[PDB]
Amino acid sequence: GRMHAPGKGLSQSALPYRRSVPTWLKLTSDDVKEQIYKLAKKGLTPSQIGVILRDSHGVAQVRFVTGNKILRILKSKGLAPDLPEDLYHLIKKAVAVRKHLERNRKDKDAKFRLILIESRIHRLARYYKTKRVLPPNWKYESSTASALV
Amino acid sequence: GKCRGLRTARKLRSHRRDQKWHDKQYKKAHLGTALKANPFGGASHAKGIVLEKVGVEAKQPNSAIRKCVRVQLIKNGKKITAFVPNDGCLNFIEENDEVLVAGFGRKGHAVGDIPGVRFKVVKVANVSLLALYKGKKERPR
Amino acid sequence: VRMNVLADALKSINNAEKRGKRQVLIRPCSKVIVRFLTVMMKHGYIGEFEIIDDHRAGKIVVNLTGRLNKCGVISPRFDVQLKDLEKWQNNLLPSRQFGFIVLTTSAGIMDHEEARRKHTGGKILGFFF
RNA sequence: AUCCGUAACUUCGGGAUAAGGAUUGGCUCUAAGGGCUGGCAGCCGACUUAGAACUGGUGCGGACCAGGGGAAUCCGACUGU
RNA sequence: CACGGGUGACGGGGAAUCAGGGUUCGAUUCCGGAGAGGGAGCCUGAGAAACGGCUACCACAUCCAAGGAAGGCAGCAGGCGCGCAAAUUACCCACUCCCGACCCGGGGAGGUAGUGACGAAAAAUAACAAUACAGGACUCUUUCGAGGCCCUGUAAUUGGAAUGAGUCCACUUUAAAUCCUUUAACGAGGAUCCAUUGGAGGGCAAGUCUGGUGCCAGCAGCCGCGGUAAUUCCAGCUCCAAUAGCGUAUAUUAAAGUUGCUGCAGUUAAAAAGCUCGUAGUUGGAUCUUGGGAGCGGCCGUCCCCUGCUCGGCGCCGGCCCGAAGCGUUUACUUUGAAAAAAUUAGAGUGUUCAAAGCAGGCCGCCUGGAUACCGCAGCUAGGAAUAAUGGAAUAGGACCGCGGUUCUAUUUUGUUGGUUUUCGGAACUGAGGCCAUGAUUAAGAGGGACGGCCGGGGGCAUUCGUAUUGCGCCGCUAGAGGUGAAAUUCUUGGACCGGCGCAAGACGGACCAGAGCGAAAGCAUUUGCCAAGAAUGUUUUCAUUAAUCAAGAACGAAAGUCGGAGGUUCGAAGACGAUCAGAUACCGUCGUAGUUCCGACCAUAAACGAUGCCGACUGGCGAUGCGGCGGCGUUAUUCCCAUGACCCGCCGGGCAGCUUCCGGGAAACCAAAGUCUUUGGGUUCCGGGGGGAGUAUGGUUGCAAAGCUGAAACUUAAAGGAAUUGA
RNA sequence: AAGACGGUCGAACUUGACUAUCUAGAGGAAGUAAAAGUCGUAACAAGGUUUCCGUAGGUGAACCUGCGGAAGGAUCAUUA
RNA sequence: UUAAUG
Ligand SMILES: [Mg+2]
Ligand SMILES: [Mg+2]
Ligand SMILES: [Mg+2]
Ligand SMILES: [Mg+2]
Ligand SMILES: [Mg+2]
Ligand SMILES: [Mg+2]
Ligand SMILES: [Mg+2]
Ligand SMILES: [Mg+2]
Ligand SMILES: [Mg+2]
Ligand SMILES: [Mg+2]
Ligand SMILES: [Mg+2]
Ligand SMILES: [Mg+2]
Ligand SMILES: [Mg+2]
Ligand SMILES: [Mg+2]
Ligand SMILES: [Mg+2]
Ligand SMILES: [Mg+2]
Ligand SMILES: [Mg+2]
Ligand SMILES: [Mg+2]
Ligand SMILES: [Mg+2]
Ligand SMILES: [Mg+2]
Ligand SMILES: [Mg+2]
Ligand SMILES: [Mg+2]
Ligand SMILES: [Mg+2]
Ligand SMILES: [Mg+2]
Ligand SMILES: [Mg+2]
Ligand SMILES: [Mg+2]
Ligand SMILES: [Mg+2]
Ligand SMILES: [Mg+2]
Ligand SMILES: [Mg+2]
Ligand SMILES: [Mg+2]
Ligand SMILES: [Mg+2]
Ligand SMILES: [Mg+2]
Ligand SMILES: [Mg+2]
Ligand SMILES: [Mg+2]
Ligand SMILES: [Mg+2]
Ligand SMILES: [Mg+2]
Ligand SMILES: [Mg+2]
Ligand SMILES: [Mg+2]
Ligand SMILES: [Mg+2]
Ligand SMILES: [Mg+2]
Ligand SMILES: [Mg+2]
Ligand SMILES: [Mg+2]
Ligand SMILES: [Mg+2]
Ligand SMILES: [Mg+2]
Ligand SMILES: [Mg+2]
Ligand SMILES: [Mg+2]
Ligand SMILES: [Mg+2]
Ligand SMILES: [Mg+2]
Repeated sequence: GRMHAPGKGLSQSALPYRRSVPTWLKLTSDDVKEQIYKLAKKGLTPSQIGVILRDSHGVAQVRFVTGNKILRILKSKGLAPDLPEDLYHLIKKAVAVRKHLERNRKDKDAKFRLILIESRIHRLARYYKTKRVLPPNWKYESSTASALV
Repeated sequence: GKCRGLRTARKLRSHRRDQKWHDKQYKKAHLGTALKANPFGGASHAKGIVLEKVGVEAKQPNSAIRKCVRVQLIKNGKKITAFVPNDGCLNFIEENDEVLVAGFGRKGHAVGDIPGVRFKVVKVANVSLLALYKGKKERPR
Repeated sequence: VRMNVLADALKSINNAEKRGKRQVLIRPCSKVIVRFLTVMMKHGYIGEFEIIDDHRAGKIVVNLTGRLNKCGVISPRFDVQLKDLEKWQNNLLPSRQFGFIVLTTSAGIMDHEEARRKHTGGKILGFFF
């Protein structure tokens, strides 16, 4: 079951049993890390970094080839953002829906969806407060949320 | 139970404590409204002064004239249509006499053919109506 | 969501015993489930099982006989002393001749008879007979 | 004037200084509320507020200034003419 | 769940009902607290805010010469009142102790008697023999009948044999008595020395007996009985239940699986908030220690070992063994031990003649007992680490084995007196190293997010189209047109209705339209454009438990209704008229206001329904449909082929569904969930406890109002209701 | 020793406020229980206008009507 | 079309 939806969808990735690196992949772990450094220096979310790596370079799992995962490597070098990417996209979606309501106040369905997005933002906000990657004095304020894209 | 957690004791106890008040016997026993409405006031017997004798018509199919007494209590002053149990025992009860009044066994409820009578008469002027019916004792005159 | 994995697996094998399957696939593999299956094995209600170990929550395939009448579960994990275990086996087992109530102890997961042998109470797992 | 406290009703804004109480004099103190110069030091200027003691034949907003109040009914909303 | 309120609440050990769980009570002899009519204050004294101590005020009350004095029985007896409700104005310090100057005195504490059917234990009201009879195991007899080695009962038939209950001398008992036990003498055949309390239709054991009454009296806790043949009233006889006890009234427990932790239900009997978010509360995926060795018995069972770092002797040749002390994440959980007042409960022993009881007692001075178990919850302690929490090291301010400097310093030491600086050790700060296998479990058919192609009467804004309507203008011909079961109210030579061409504004979005789709629900259907969102699928993406249900709170919420503006074509509450009817203030027809249409604010109510809360797992198939993805003979379009649309056959995820049967359930109708329920426990909210009164009163809160939320009691009733069968 | 000023504890009296229980009351408006009462027939069969829910108006009265739902309806169905 | 009551 979904969180804020009655759907019961079963569609996600099925990682294989074998954690070993394949024979054809001659790309070393340092070369994979330098490609991750180049993509993060160009400016790209780690999800899209992993997508571009499994499309173009033919490396499916960074965790299987290298030692660490992608946002962990960005944290180890210093390319990670201030707040995580799922919270970032939820804040961006909330700003978009709030601008939509400001243009059209009558949209009660988008108002309900805005309340749902706010609830998911506050759930991830208290979760990252408990995990201590965000400061405890951080607070989602919709008047100041728009400047963060 | 519905909530089967390991530490739901206050939830189960508060839910049962709320739902006991919807029982008929529990609420009648634990509120003072029924005890205030009871003319005995949590008593099994009560003495009272006869003031008049009433012929009460009966209910549906059974059709008769029951014999009751307008008893005014001493401990409260309330008025009770007390019932004269046995045959021919209304003549033993005279006006302005102290009679003992008890229940009828349905715990404050009208019983059978008689509408609106909950209580009955046991003794008449410190002489029991059972002995007056059997013929053992005599009315003191 | 999935709260009690052990209760889900035992209700699955109970439905499999009621329908009459020779073997059933229960989907998660927990240590409590594996020790429960070995406790049923040492008394002989079920056959010899196996687990399928991926690097995830593994699976379990249990060969089933027809000796298992009902496999039950007691949720949550109530504490059971040696004084109260007689009342537990009175009101949960069908007889004092057969039937077993397994409960986890300090020595390990073991049934009520071995709990009486080793003199150790503990939290209840379920029942099987 | 200061300290309490303030009801029915209501258009929740009011009623309301509602209603009902206590104190108020003089004298002698204490505490708090600040500037200029070189968490400290020096030099100065202001009226208030709070508290205590003593005392006068219980007298003290001692003259003057200065709302009687409460519960209801009818009419007009009101301010105004 | 503070604070406030109520208690017909002193608290506890404990009492009753009890399967296991609980529920109710506890003023009451033991422990602790409070008080002496209501408060307040004090002397004395170690100890009092004491009241059989004082000092004031209030209530009550005594004497008086009118100035004044004196009181505190919720102590023992007793009196009044209050009551449904409760004892003698007795004897004694002899038992138990208490106090005093104490072996001596005092004790209404206490002991013993008087009342006592609160209650508990034991327990008389007869038994035997002989006659008549009525029968049963034998013998005999076809049955009828008969003999008694064996019987069993009945009958105001007879007979002695035995005893109390009472009477009563005498001991004994006791401070003196009373009662019990003992004991002479009396004392029993209708052993009149007479056992009652309720009932006899069913529940519930026990007369279709007799007489009277005739829906009257009355019986009846429930159903019911009595209306002139009463198995139910009133009397007699008989029988039944208990037996010195029984009935009645009230509180309470089991019954009640009708409060449901064990262990109730929520489609139709009473029931799931209209739906969604959501904090407390509750529940939370998998994963970190396997095994090996020695000894015994017949591959199995069982016991032992697999922690680390100051003080002394089986002691031995700086090292080894053993014992003692101290520190080694924290709990929840389990076991033992201590500390847990007695009285009570279970229970050892013991012939109070038995028993309830008591702690006694038994042997020819002695022998002995007066145990033990339990004592919830919390606190202490020592074993265990399976289960549930809890952390380590991730800007490496991390452990480990060592080093070099700065400051301070217990002091051993220079034969004994003093300073300074070092060797050597302890505390703090600080620099260069060596090493960890150096350190981050997996990515849940959990969830969140990114991305790809979709998909959809989902939502909002703007635009556009379609007809029909009603009204107007013009033209043509007309006496009818509307409307009804039938007529009329209505229009109509002032041209109604109809046909044709235009104009008008407001609606509505047919047929396509389906047991099809989307949306949390309410709901959503002309075309195009813009904006934000969403399910499912695809994924060898990312985060790594971030999750589920949710008091308080919050968003949306049909239609109707309310407040403002706009517009009002049709329909149409109210209202008017014509029909029908005995009557219509209704159904029918003609008009017709609010409303129905748009925008901005309220209202938060529906048969808001699937009368079925949400998430998760499992147990049968069949043909489909919708979306997305994948595979495979072949037709049809682009046309000139690859590759994409339309078809055909399959596979998978869930989305609304349907059909089928002994899964299984339910009272059945029926349901693949309403199943996995007495073989009862996956997690979490709301809600029901017979029917009315009543969703009513009152209190609070919201709203402009209508009304919305919460929400009783008194009183009344023995039924109300659900499913299914057969008649009508 | 008596007595006096002051302080403290503070009984008690009066006034005012709050809160709890009981109760009088003209008149109004409900429920329950009889009945050999009056008027109509709302509902149960398509109860003769199918029934019921929500929301408004009106009428002696059950009730009637408007708008939106539901079948607990008399339809599980109506054809290219 | 009308058709209410016991
Ligand atoms: Mg949720
Ligand atoms: Mg006023
Ligand atoms: Mg007036
Ligand atoms: Mg004026
Ligand atoms: Mg009290
Ligand atoms: Mg009390
Ligand atoms: Mg007590
Ligand atoms: Mg005292
Ligand atoms: Mg007294
Ligand atoms: Mg005193
Ligand atoms: Mg006294
Ligand atoms: Mg005393
Ligand atoms: Mg008595
Ligand atoms: Mg003595
Ligand atoms: Mg003496
Ligand atoms: Mg005494
Ligand atoms: Mg006798
Ligand atoms: Mg009789
Ligand atoms: Mg009977
Ligand atoms: Mg019988
Ligand atoms: Mg009878
Ligand atoms: Mg009970
Ligand atoms: Mg029971
Ligand atoms: Mg029930
Ligand atoms: Mg219902
Ligand atoms: Mg619902
Ligand atoms: Mg776990
Ligand atoms: Mg004890
Ligand atoms: Mg159309
Ligand atoms: Mg709520
Ligand atoms: Mg509306
Ligand atoms: Mg409207
Ligand atoms: Mg309007
Ligand atoms: Mg019309
Ligand atoms: Mg008319
Ligand atoms: Mg009409
Ligand atoms: Mg509702
Ligand atoms: Mg409902
Ligand atoms: Mg159950
Ligand atoms: Mg009820
Ligand atoms: Mg009856
Ligand atoms: Mg119903
Ligand atoms: Mg019809
Ligand atoms: Mg009718
Ligand atoms: Mg009709
Ligand atoms: Mg009808
Ligand atoms: Mg109907
Ligand atoms: Mg009308």
